[PDB]
Amino acid sequence: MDDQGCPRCKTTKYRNPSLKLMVNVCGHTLCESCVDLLFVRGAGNCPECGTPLRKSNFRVQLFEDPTVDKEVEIRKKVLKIYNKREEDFPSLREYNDFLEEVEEIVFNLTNNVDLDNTKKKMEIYQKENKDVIQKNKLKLTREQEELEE
Amino acid sequence: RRRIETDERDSTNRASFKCPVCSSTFTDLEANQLFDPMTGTFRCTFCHTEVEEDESAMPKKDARTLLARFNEQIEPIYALLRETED
Amino acid sequence: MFYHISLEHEILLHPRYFGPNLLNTVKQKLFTEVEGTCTGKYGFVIAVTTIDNIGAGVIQPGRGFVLYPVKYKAIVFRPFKGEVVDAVVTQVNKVGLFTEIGPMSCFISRHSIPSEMEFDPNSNPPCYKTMDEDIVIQQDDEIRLKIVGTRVDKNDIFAIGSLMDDYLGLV
Amino acid sequence: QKRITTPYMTKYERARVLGTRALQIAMCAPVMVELEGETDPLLIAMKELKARKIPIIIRRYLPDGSYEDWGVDELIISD
Amino acid sequence: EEDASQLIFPKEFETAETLLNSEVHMLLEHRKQQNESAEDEQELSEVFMKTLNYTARFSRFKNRETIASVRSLLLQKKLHKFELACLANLCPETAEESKALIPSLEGRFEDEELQQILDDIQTKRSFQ
Ligand SMILES: [Zn+2]
Ligand SMILES: [Zn+2]
Ligand SMILES: [Zn+2]
Repeated sequence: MDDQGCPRCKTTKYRNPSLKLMVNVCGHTLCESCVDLLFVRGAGNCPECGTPLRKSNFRVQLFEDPTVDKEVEIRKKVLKIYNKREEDFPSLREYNDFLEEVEEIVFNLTNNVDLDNTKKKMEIYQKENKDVIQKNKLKLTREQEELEE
Repeated sequence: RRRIETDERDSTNRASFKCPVCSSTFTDLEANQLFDPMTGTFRCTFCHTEVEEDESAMPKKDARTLLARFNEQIEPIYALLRETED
Repeated sequence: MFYHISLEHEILLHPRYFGPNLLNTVKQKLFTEVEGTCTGKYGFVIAVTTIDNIGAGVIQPGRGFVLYPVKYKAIVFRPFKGEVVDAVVTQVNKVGLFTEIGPMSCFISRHSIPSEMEFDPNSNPPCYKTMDEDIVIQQDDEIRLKIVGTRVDKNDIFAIGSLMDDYLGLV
Repeated sequence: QKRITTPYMTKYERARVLGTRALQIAMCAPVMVELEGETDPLLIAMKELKARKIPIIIRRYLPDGSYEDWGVDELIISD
Repeated sequence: EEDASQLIFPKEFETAETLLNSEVHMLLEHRKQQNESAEDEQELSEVFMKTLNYTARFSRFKNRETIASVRSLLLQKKLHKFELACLANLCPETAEESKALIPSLEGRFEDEELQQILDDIQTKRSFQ
């Protein structure tokens, strides 16, 4: 609403707050006026970055900061890992130790390649998918419902 | 803006296949109708001649260049409008 | 999707068939006229299950022919856009893939083929295969495609297919 | 049942019935009656009419939009 | 006007009943026998044969009981006939695939109920 808009169609955004920007894996602001062109050629390629999209991969977002958009999208994904609860650790450092690397991964993934990140995530997934992810999924969804209630 | 949106939507709907004889461009929806298995290639019903497709990149790229610059140059008026909305 | 529906059709019976076996002739003629035909309103009609009713035969003035309106239960097929359907690839080309879906024929444009696919014209049967060689799409194969759109012409229906979505392609 | 029109075949009905039946015979329709040495389809239609065996039903449309389906074998022929 | 992904269909096809390729195969095979019986009658159409070949190749159920079980089972569920036809005709192996293949399927049933239905269908399927 306050921001100019898409690098191409930066005009309707000033008119009304009903129109919302769309986020994509490329972390690029897009909307129907621009999106319609992305389907006629390439069929899912970022205009300036050229990065392909597996599908439409469009989601409604109302944040002017594309880094937050990426960081939130990354956050939401990374929260599926390393999210074991506090009772798992006896030492105070452990409660935020993994959160350090997790926040580094989330932050670094906004700029750096995910090669090492995916490898580490996969190397830990092979271990965490057995029990802690199964248990934390229940506790996370339960506490999420408690947050909603 | 409505005209530009119409021109953008047109840039998305422009036909891709085309006939060099009658200078007619055909949308990809007709591809099954244009492709003749007896010939193994696309042909024009009116001209009974080969129909081309690869040139369809030119209109898509070219139109974007003209339409995009419109918003870039109108910036002073938009700023003056934002400054005069009150 | 395939459907079972009661359809309205009018049989113009020639006077040579009047007299005995009239209705028997209308039944035989109906199957022969409707079975294996297609209409944009209901799609292709595969077979007639039963005939609900034979209306009053109105004699066409001057033509001599008698018009019999018929109500009959038949099975039909019509493809709708934004639908996934099983298909068999008939021909593989660099511009796209031609496939068949029962009575319908579908064309898949190159731009609708996943980026991981690549055309392998040197192969004996022309085919598209993945970079990791895990799946291959060729002629006369089991595939699934998304109907991007449907077309009707010359008493025929033909759809546009896409393989970009997951669970599509070779199955 | 519940028929109000006249039981007699009108001159107009006789004309169209014979013309229509003659046309059907010319188009090689099967013939209802024992014909002997007859070849003119119009002459055959009259024999069928004399015998009241023409296989036609007259849908007499009433002014209120209703109609009465009278079999040719039910009407009294005016000949 | 019409969109299967949105379950939008004309009244002519919305009031109608959907058929599975296993069911159509059985009906076409029956029509075949009905045409094979009383020989010298009209020959079947290429469209019928093409449809028979296609419907047989993709026929997910090869036994009368398997077809009847699938139909009778799905009819009990509070799911639309198009959803049910797509589900039983496409036979998606998982709830995620079913939601991916049928974007309208979401919200009608829980993942456990949806997967349980699919698991039953997968067990009822006839594999060649
Ligand atoms: Zn980007
Ligand atoms: Zn843009
Ligand atoms: Zn031409």
